[PDB]
Amino acid sequence: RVNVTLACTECGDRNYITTKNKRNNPERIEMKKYCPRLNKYTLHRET
Amino acid sequence: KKGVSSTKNGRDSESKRLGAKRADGQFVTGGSILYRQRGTKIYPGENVGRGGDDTLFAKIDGVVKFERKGRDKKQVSVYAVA
Amino acid sequence: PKMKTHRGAAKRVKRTASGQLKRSRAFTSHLFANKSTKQKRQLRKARLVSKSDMKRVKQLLAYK
RNA sequence: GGGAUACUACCCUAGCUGUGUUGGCUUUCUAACCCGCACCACUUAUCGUGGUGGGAGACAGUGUCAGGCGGGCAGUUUGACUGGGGCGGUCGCCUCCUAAAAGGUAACGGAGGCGCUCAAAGGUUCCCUCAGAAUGGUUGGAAAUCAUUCAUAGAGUGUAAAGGCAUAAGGGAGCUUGACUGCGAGACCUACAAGUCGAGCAGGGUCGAAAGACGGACUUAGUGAUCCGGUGGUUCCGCAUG
RNA sequence: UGCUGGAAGGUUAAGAGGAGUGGUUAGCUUCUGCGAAGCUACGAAUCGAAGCCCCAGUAAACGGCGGCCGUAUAACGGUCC
RNA sequence: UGGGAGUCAGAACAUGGGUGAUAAGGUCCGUGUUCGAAAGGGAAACAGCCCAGACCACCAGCUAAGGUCCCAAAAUAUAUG
RNA sequence: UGAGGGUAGCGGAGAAAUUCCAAUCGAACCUGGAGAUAGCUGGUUCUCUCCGAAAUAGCUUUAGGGCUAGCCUCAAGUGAU
RNA sequence: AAGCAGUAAAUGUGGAGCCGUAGCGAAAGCGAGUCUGAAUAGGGCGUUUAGUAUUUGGUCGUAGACCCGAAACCAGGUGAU
RNA sequence: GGAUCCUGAGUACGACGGAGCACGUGAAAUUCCGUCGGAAUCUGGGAGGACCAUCUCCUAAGGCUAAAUACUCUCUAGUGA
RNA sequence: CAUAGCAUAUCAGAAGGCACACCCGGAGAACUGAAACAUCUUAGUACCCGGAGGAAGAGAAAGAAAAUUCGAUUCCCUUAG
Repeated sequence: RVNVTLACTECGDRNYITTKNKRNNPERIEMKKYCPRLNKYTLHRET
Repeated sequence: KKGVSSTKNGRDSESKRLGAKRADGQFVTGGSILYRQRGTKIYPGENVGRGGDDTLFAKIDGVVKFERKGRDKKQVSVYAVA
Repeated sequence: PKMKTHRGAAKRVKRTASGQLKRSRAFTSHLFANKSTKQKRQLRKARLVSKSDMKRVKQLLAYK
């Protein structure tokens, strides 16, 4: 349970933010969403 | 003074200027509010949306019409002849 | 003698066409993780001073 | 076996030598330097002066620099509220009652919560639908579990009460990642700071047969400017140009 | 606690030791690291004085000379420290 | 829309209410009124009550609340009890 | 007890008491900074006319202070709102 | 404007400078557009004439700035008749 | 012409500490101060507000310098909404 | 012996005060404001010292510009709160 900062591959900035739970979700979560650099919903992962 | 003992039930909120904002007959905007509420005392009907806080907004511009909904319930209509 | 200016306030607002004063918002420059997106972009604007504070501060800006 | 003698810092277990010039350990010298250290004198001025001898001696002392001690000293601070002050107690948000059928509304007035949580308790699609009561029975403490009818949502609904809810917003299955970017006319509240709800717009995707529906949880609380500092990217300036 | 004393076991400067390096470049390769000998600027391996941790002592020093159940260590049994 | 201000200690009445002791010319809110900033008449005197708002004369008149044996202007007025 | 002297204010002196240091002292007196400061009190100079409040939210190291708003006033504008 | 002829005036002289006549944008820049941007859009800000010089009056500001009034702090001095 | 020669030393410069320069030993690069250190000498050296390359300028560490400016104890003569 | 010291023998160069108004130095606070206060400001003020001249000081290019440099210095206005 921390301020979670996902790093995109090549969107180039430290943008997206969410909640996690270390007990529920200790590992690195990844999923789809709009990186506006490309006009598409693309994958990003925790880093 | 001398020993004035203490208490605790001295805590409350800052109220939220709730309820209606417009009335049966008057004409409106598109982003206009008509009712700040909690829950659903009245259900939106025509050309109305229920936002996050159960806040009702008329989709469009027009007059308002509160009315019953079912046998025992309430709704809202908005009509744009104007 | 010559009137001075509020230098620190020089750095916080811009003068408009007519006479108004175009300000930066606040509640920024730090953590927004505790905030929404609508709430994040709507602060990515600039507003105008109100006439009331203007009344309070008019003598400060002689030189804009 | 316990490290481990190819090589390589290299060695306690070593011995040893003095090497261009030099510093540590320590003694002796002494001029340096000191001596409120005795004698000779300008001055018949024990000042001073110097010579004398003696001492100590490169020591300290002194300058700078750096440290730690320093109510010995100095300058300040030492919150407010309050049926006087004080002690006590409290100081920021959320929900109800007072609050007088719009909203609003005080009291050292009355009652409760908060300083989060859920990648599933989120999103979508498709199913289901209450406890409870009796009804009663291997259990039976009564009732666990199971069984039939009524049950008003009382059940249950992540977190206080409130409204609300079976359109289920309740509960299950599968999929999931819209807990997306850039905007929004407009409207609410409000002294300001602020805070709140937004059609829809392009955009692009998840799910769904599609229709469509998703800009976080049924709502309402889950901290706090600004400066400063930090990190990274940077339609940018950055000193005559680079 | 203060005051001493002490094993001084360790941590401590100002200091020594130098293994090594930006902003701009005439400099090795001319898509580019021996940092070179050059302005705006620098390091470790180690030790490091008072002292701070450790131990004895210290009440005509400061200080305490108590408490609980039997009971206004005011007597005593249990006692705690 | 702009210019220039003052106010932040309010008080009593009725009235809804809380607190207090169904105490207080108490105390906190609210809804109205008056004073504050409003003289005059009535309430014997009587900042908040009842009537009513003064531009200045006048030896003119009508009325309100109040009142009509003397002080003190108006009825020992009726008729009833 | 005298005549002469010696001690100076962050200081002196003191058989100690805030005691004395030129009729005064929890640190004298003269000057100067200095028209120190004062959200505190008091005071504040001739006339007539017209309008005419407030004693309330809110935030305050704030509460008998202050800043916006509220309710005033003046003049520009619009103009049935 | 300074400065100059003049006289302790004027008037003349004197154009270094200042305001406006286009704005948007942090800025590079662009221009009746500009910023965000992705478009121009959408929106903000614009746009779509009139101002400038002197002076009067009112306010505000800096200088003690309506007036008097402290306790006290500091510097240098006087004093032990 | 200028080859060579001359061209201001514990000076320049650096570290530490401090003042100042609108700008807080920090950039103080500029400029003063101490304690430590501590240079080149044209073929050199310095500056160019972090900074430097290139470019511009200059050539330090030796000295003297009217003018326009300031005040009035005065003096003279005069002036005074 | 030397010159110092001492001696004479010349000369007066000295102090002193002072317009400390202005100027240059040396040293060098508080009250204040910040609504408290320490950084900061009051201010390099005030006061003392010393020089003190009729003015003083500064002053001729290691400069400022990317200049084409008023060309040393000083002074006035703007740049500009």
